[PDB]
Amino acid sequence: SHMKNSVSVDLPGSMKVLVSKSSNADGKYDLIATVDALELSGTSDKNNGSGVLEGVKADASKVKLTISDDLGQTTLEVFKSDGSTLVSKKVTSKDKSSTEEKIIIDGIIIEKIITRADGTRLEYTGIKSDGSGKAKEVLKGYVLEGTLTAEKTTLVVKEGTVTLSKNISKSGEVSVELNDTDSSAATKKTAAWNSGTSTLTITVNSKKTKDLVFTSSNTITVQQYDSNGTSLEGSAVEITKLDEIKNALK
Repeated sequence: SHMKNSVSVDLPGSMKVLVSKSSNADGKYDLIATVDALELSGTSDKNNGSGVLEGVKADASKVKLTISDDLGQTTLEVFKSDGSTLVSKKVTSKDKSSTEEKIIIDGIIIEKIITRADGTRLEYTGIKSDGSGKAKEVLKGYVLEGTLTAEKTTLVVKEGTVTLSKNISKSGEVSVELNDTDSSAATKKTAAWNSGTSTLTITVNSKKTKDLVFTSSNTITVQQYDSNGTSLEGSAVEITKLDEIKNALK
């Protein structure tokens, strides 16, 4: 889009809007944006890019973009040609820590993508009316997979008899658990999670064997204990692939 005597205003996600530099005789600002090759326009009593823009598709469907007063959220709605029956709604919200994109069909959030400031992502797909769905965490070097419920996200790595589960609460808090079906005292893995240090300490045969640290950078490091299980030795090593998580679980 183009507008004479205008300013381009960045919006959450891929979008931008143009706002007039000055208001008209009635004090209203003009707004224009292109979304998916369709030009939308509107007017607003705000000077910053916020307000409502509309357009009409060739097939007669109405498109409406609503930009929140603080420019932190957009809602992109497609309606039937009546202009009021929803077909789809996409809400994108941005702040300093993340951008979240939600797709809502029939009042149900069916997809949610969170892109963190560091570029890693949580991708929730196939979400059902009960809040359950598929989850993927796209990290630096590898992807964890699992499931979503209305309670929490659980990403899972399985290695033989061992299952490592990384849970993410609704507030974004990470906790990790481990279960091993092995019933032998000499070889069964057990673990203790310390929420205060974001560290999972694995024990085998009554000795601590390694710490897995789940860092603020959304990475995992592994470090071994000495052969007595007393103190950490060597250096913590960043995990770069799923096979390295699994190696730690053998």
